[PDB]
Amino acid sequence: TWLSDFPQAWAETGGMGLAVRQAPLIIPLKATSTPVSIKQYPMSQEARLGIKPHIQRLLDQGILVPCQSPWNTPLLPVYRPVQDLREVNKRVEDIHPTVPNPYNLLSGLPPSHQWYTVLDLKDAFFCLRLHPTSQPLFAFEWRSGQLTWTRLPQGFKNSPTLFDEALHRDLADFRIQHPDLILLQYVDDLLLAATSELDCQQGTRALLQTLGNLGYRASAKKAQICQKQVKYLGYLLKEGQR
Amino acid sequence: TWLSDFPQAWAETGGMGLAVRQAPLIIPLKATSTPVSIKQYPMSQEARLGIKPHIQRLLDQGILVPCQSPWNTPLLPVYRPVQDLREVNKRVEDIHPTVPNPYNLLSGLPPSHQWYTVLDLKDAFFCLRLHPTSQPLFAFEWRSGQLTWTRLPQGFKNSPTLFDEALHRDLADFRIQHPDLILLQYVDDLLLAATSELDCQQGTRALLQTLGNLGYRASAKKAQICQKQVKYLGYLLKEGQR
DNA sequence: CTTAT
DNA sequence: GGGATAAG
DNA sequence: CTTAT
DNA sequence: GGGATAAG
Repeated sequence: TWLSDFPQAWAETGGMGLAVRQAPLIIPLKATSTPVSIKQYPMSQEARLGIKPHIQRLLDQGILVPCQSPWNTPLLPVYRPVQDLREVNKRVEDIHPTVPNPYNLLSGLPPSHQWYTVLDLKDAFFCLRLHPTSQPLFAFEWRSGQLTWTRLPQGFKNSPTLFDEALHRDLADFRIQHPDLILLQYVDDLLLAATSELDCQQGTRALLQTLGNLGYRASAKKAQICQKQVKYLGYLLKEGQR
Repeated sequence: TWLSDFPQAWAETGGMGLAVRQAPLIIPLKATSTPVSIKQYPMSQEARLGIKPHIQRLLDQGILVPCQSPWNTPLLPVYRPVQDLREVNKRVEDIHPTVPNPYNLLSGLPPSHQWYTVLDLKDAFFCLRLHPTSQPLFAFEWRSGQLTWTRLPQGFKNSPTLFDEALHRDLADFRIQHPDLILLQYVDDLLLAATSELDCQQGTRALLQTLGNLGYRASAKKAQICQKQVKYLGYLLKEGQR
């Protein structure tokens, strides 16, 4: 099956990802920024007990580490943690947004290619390491002491663009080696298109092999493999329509 | 004095005006209009007693007359009567607004003419008769029976423009007979300008003579006669400035 | 008094 | 959207 | 919890 | 202008 033949490529079997070819990211601050330290508003026991097993799993995975930082932003009770990074985002230098909008992205899908595979990458931002100099930016309090992220965090304003650019670099060779395949990238949402079912099969095997090798992980549960009709970015792609 | 020499021209001495050269005005309705009859909301005794001597004076002057009309609009308690003519105005055909705005009107005052007389005409709209066919438009209730206006009423949307146009017709000959005078008309607010005090004096006498003869009446109390500096349309005209 | 802004 | 406001 | 719309 | 709302 597709699962057993690519155990490294699937999140279900290959473990948490880590983009091994990507240098740990340095996050430049705006020219005038200084650290901001916001007090953690006290969390109810109910919310703390809800968040706790997630924090422990992230610590075990090395995605969170203890630290002491002049930066601090609060965790919200939503349970699983959401960080209010708005004051950090204001202090980080802006980058040009290079993620295309889905409508324009789908224009690059010609009617000759009608065999589709759709993959979504699991915990995509966590696959990108943060440089130790930038890790303290994202610190928060956990009860006492601070923790921070060693990977690109949720809620950081530049994570979608940085991830899209990183995966484009890592898949550039795949594109060159398979010039007859169409590969659309929308951050962690991927579409591969081919002319024949065989070509889609061969291309999907190469893409999964490459993704796992690079340290990314796709969701086996949600994968749509070598279908004539798939759901991608909120569209139903059928008959070459939409 | 200016008062004693022109007893017909001043409202204080000449009685209520009546523009004897102007045909009674016919007020055209919009193509689809039918009469509207709005119930008089009951008025307090205090407001009725306040309004009463004004109604009696207007009846004595012939400016109000009894009538029966399919039109009716309410009187408001403000005492002296104000009519809510909004539903009548909506049903009357629009006319082009030809009254100039004061800023543009004052542009026509050259620096050569710096001797000024300012007159304001008293009860100006009441000087214009309404044709009997149009009188029922403006009916209201007075306690029981209806009254209506035999002269152009306050609150009617076209009264300023119709009055301005009427007085322009009545003063056209005055302008031709005094080509060296500047005469600005803003509805009932008049400015006469001349080069010398004598010319202003002579021109003011001719203008008052003509106004009284035509049936208009100026306020002696407010008249500014042959001054180098006057208040007109909210401006202070001094040094040829403003 | 109701009604446009 | 509504109540404070100005105006007929 | 705070805060932009 | 403020309270209901969505989002970090």
